[PDB]
Amino acid sequence: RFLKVKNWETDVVLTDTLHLKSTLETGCTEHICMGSIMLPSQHTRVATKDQLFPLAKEFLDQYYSSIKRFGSKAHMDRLEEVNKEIESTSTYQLKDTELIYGAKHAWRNASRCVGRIQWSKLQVFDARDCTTAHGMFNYICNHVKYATNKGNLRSAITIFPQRTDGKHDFRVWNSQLIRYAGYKQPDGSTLGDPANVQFTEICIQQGWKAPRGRFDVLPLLLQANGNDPELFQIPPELVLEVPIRHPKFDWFKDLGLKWYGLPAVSNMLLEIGGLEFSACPFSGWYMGTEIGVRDYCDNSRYNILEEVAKKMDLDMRKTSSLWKDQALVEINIAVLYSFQSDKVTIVDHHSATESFIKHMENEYRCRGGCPADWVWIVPPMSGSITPVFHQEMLNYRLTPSFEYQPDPWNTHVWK
Amino acid sequence: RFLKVKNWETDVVLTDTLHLKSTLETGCTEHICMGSIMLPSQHTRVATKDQLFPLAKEFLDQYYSSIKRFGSKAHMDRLEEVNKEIESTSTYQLKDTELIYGAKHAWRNASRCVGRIQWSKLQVFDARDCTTAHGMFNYICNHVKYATNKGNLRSAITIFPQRTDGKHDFRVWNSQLIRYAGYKQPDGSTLGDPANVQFTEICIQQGWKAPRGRFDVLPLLLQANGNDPELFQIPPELVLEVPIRHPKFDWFKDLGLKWYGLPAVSNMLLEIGGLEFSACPFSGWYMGTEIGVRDYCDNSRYNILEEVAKKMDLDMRKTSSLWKDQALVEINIAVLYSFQSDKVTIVDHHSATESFIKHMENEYRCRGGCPADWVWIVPPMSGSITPVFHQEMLNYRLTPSFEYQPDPWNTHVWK
Ligand code: HEM
Ligand code: HEM
Ligand SMILES: CCN(CC)CCc1cc(F)c(F)c(CCc2cc(C)cc(N)n2)c1
Ligand SMILES: CCN(CC)CCc1cc(F)c(F)c(CCc2cc(C)cc(N)n2)c1
Ligand SMILES: C[C@H](O)[C@H](O)[C@H]1CNc2nc(N)[nH]c(=O)c2N1
Ligand SMILES: C[C@H](O)[C@H](O)[C@H]1CNc2nc(N)[nH]c(=O)c2N1
Ligand SMILES: [Zn+2]
Repeated sequence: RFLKVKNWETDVVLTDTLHLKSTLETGCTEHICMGSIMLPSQHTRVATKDQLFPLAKEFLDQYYSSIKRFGSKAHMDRLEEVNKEIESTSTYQLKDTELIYGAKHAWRNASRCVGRIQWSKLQVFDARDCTTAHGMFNYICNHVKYATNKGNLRSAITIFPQRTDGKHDFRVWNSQLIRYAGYKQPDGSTLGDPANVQFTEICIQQGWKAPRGRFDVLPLLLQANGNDPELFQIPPELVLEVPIRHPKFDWFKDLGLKWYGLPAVSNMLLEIGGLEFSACPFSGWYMGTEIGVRDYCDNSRYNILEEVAKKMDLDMRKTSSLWKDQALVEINIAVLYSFQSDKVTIVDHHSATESFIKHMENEYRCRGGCPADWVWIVPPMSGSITPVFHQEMLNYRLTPSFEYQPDPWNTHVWK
Repeated sequence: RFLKVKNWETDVVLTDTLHLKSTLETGCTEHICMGSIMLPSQHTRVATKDQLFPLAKEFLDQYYSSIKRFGSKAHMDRLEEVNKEIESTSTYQLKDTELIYGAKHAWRNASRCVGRIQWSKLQVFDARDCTTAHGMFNYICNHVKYATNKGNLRSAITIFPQRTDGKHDFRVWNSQLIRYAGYKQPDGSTLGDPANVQFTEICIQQGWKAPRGRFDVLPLLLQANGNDPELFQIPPELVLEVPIRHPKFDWFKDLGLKWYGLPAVSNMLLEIGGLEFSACPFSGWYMGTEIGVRDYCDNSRYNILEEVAKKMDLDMRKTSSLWKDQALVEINIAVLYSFQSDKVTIVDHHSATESFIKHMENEYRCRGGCPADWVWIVPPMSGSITPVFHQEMLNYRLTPSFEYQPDPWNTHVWK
């Protein structure tokens, strides 16, 4: 069917036909909806040569039918040229223009990303000539320097060689290029980021010397062509950081918090015409709530609601005092204000969710729809005073796409 | 399959097998997830006699297999007794114990209700001997008096005669028993509740004399046995109200807000063993955010973020000042504090979402699962500092159930 989605704050109706092009599967059925399962066994991704040419043809048909040359001579010859090469090698190689298109549309198709209004402004760095972890480190550094741009952040992706057999894989073992370390204490508590305690100790295992503090930047663990991964330290001058202060409470500086400017995810898989790129770090800029709500106030992360409430003079005895809510707002005003006063790109959840509604309108117009995961798009605070709360959204999977993949340390043949 | 749901704040895993009993359909498919569509064409509900006995048998099998007498003599005789009566009349009549069971389990099965830990403490008022709108008014008044209990609120449902042919329907035209009126102005703005502007003018149409103010309690519009609906005014002494003040800001009293104590939905349909009860008003007590976030701060409702921010001395020029967020927290501390100081039952979104996680555990233990709609369960503010944000939830439809139904004024043969 050609389904309708409604906004209940403005009564706007849009018609989705793009879902007819949808290919992958959701995890839902007619009798169960799994839209709140985090890592369904569909959002995660070994493929053979028979299955490859339909996926190449499907992709190539979209590419040429977008540069305004569907079915022309250049299209049919590339169709045959790729057919021939999949016959010869049981794989094939994207042109540079095809790689840039595919990467931009994987982002365009990321239903859980609220930032996609920017999808066509993506800088693609082709690292498919990389062969060693040192080369990887070099490519990653250049990506971090470019994307940061002195705090005037620029979105970018670096794409390492595609998977071939499976035992020869390029992988970044870090989940993000820039992350703070987590250390478990002699008693039991946690210094730094509890999320990374396991990875912090893998770096310790392979040889890292930990400054065992709070906001210690982890080294990169880089695996090239299936070889064992090697440690490298991002030059500190390349890691831009923002000390968090408040435009009111002067005790807020004493909290001694700070965060890094560059959100750069490095553990996911990029799929383009049936080709799988197992190392493809991509970066943008932060929405404020990622740091102030999730990073700082998740119970299993930094978990600072306690201390901010104390210093705010809050009624912490009762739950219905909303002391947690009240400290959460101040923390997020602070993250935003610090980044802005330092000229580091950041977006608040009101501006970002408005832009995504604007983006949704454009997509239903010039595309017939916009796949969207409400569970992930609505921000983790103040949900219903943002316009995405009230927007019905259809979730479906289109390719090119970003997918989850198993962690390398559970699947790698070592020693 | 026998699926697993995970909590990512505590790493707890539960196994859902109850979804195998699921019967209805979600709206989702393998290729699209519609978990954010508000009123899917499945959550809404004319049935014949052939389809009726499977639904009666299915229901009767659950009922007897719960009072610890599955398949016994009393079960098989009621099975045959209902079979005989569906042969004779092409419908049938629930026993009183069956009605109480069915109603309690419709609530138990309401995947969008965060309050269900209380599902077994429901007071069921049998109004199936009702025949006139005056009788309806009398039954409703008694329900409002009982459920309110001097501010010590008690959950309750009143069940009017079941649908028979379709043209003879009991209906409450109000969407809730107690609602404030909405009036459009001579210029264009809105006094009172903008949500009810249409219904407020239907009461005006049928003869209501509007005190054209803010918090005017609407009359009841009651339709009995398919006849045209008639207006009745709930005695003011039965409508308990809470003036909203703040435990800090003394200008907050000057805002002149108040709300009613009793949330009582009256426009939905109760399905029990294939029988449809088109009038079945049910009431509980409020979660604070329903009033303070949605009722007061929705753009298309009372929309008070402006005035509270002004009186709070807020930087309203910029969006990233989070002045909206900051005023939203104060408004909700105020709703909670007013209700509590007046001894009117209310629950904060932290206590309620903790109880639902507790409830989910009980259901997976003694039931094999708990159908749950994440999109509706996560509260509309401070989502991720409540434990339901981090809880994966399977949504599926079980019967007995509450369903949506068309508004009566679009389907009724008038004059
Ligand atoms: C340019 C500014 C950007 C902003 C403000 C932004 C914002 C966000 C946010 C808030 C999330 C939710 C993440 C979470 O809560 O953990 C997200 C998810 C995501 N973003 Fe964007 N993002 C941006 C750029 C990008 C870029 C450049 C890419 C890829 C080239 C990308 C791809 C994704 C993907 C694949 C996900 C979710 C993965 C999944 O769970 O399936 N984003 N983004
Ligand atoms: C006892 C205290 C109760 C609390 C605290 C509570 C809380 C809630 C809340 C917050 C919602 C979301 C509504 C919205 O956001 O508009 C909800 C929905 C709902 N509640 Fe409960 N509720 C309670 C009692 C009941 C009772 C007694 C019934 C029926 C007998 C019931 C049935 C439902 C249904 C059917 C829905 C959602 C309908 C739908 O959208 O499909 N609730 N409840
Ligand atoms: C493991 C699953 N979760 C943790 C439970 C994290 C997954 C995840 C997957 C993404 F693609 C993703 F972008 C993020 C947020 C980081 C980010 C990146 C960019 C480019 C911009 C931005 N603004 N933010 C988190
Ligand atoms: C028309 C769809 N929406 C508006 C878009 C409203 C539907 C709806 C359907 C319910 F069953 C429902 F309970 C509510 C909240 C009112 C309520 C009732 C009770 C018993 C307890 C409580 N705490 N709250 C709203
Ligand atoms: C259980 C639930 O799916 C999980 O907590 C999700 C909910 N929505 C989210 N949304 C975003 N943007 N990021 C997240 O990490 C999550 N977590
Ligand atoms: C579009 C979206 O489905 C709609 O705004 C829903 C979202 N979740 C909700 N959740 C609750 N509890 N109440 C609501 O009215 C809504 N509205
Ligand atoms: Zn679904």
